[PDB]
Amino acid sequence: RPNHTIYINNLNEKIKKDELKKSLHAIFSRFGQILDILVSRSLKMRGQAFVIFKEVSSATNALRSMQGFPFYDKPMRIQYAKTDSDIIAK
RNA sequence: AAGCGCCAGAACU
RNA sequence: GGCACCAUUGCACUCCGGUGCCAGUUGACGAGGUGGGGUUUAUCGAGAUUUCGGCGGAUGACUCCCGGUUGUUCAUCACAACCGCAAGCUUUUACUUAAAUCAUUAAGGUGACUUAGUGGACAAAGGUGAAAGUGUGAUGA
Ligand SMILES: N[C@@H]1[C@@H](O)[C@H](O)[C@@H](COP(=O)(O)O)O[C@@H]1O
Ligand SMILES: [Mg+2]
Ligand SMILES: [Mg+2]
Ligand SMILES: [Mg+2]
Ligand SMILES: [Mg+2]
Repeated sequence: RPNHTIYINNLNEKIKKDELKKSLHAIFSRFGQILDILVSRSLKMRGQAFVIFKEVSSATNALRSMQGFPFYDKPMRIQYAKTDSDIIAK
């Protein structure tokens, strides 16, 4: 079911936190207001990102339009996030 | 304006 | 913090795989101190994760040398203890802005941390200027 946060994986894990953040912002801010982008390079979480849209409608067009889009040489996979970001529940 | 300077170990990022 | 490799396709919201290599960062808080040669593990305390470990300095210490003080004028020689522009020993007296830690709040840095301000303390050694005692003989004016 649709969500404010879209889950992105298959991201190039050689890209550092700061850069991948901004690049993601560069690519995804046309869909709507991005509240935060969450990114970590740990064993569990590397190659993955959470983009938190203010409006779900924006998240939907994001997932739809950028699905499989080559980014740092790898086509990204995008999913509606399992749970809400706590910052969206708050 | 000399318990002062440096930084190869160590620890920390 | 960064890079290569190995491994990882992983659904999170206080960071969080391993190895190697590079980078960065921490690494002494003040007080005190220099005649020359030598030797050597270079004085005082405050603090308390490294103020540890390594390297390099260094005014210390001991000893030798040289030049001087005191041992009641004043030379000369030894003797006893000192001094390096000070100067026997006992033995009281004030002076010699401690600084950091600690607390606190700004700036910078991705970060480890860094710089600076603010607040209040608390030393020891050595030294310096007073004060009371108790330290030579030989020869010559
Ligand atoms: N004042 C100190 C000395 O007392 C100390 O001996 C010397 C070497 O210190 P360390 O051996 O700890 O490096 O440094 C300073 O000069
Ligand atoms: Mg210092
Ligand atoms: Mg000093
Ligand atoms: Mg040391
Ligand atoms: Mg040393």
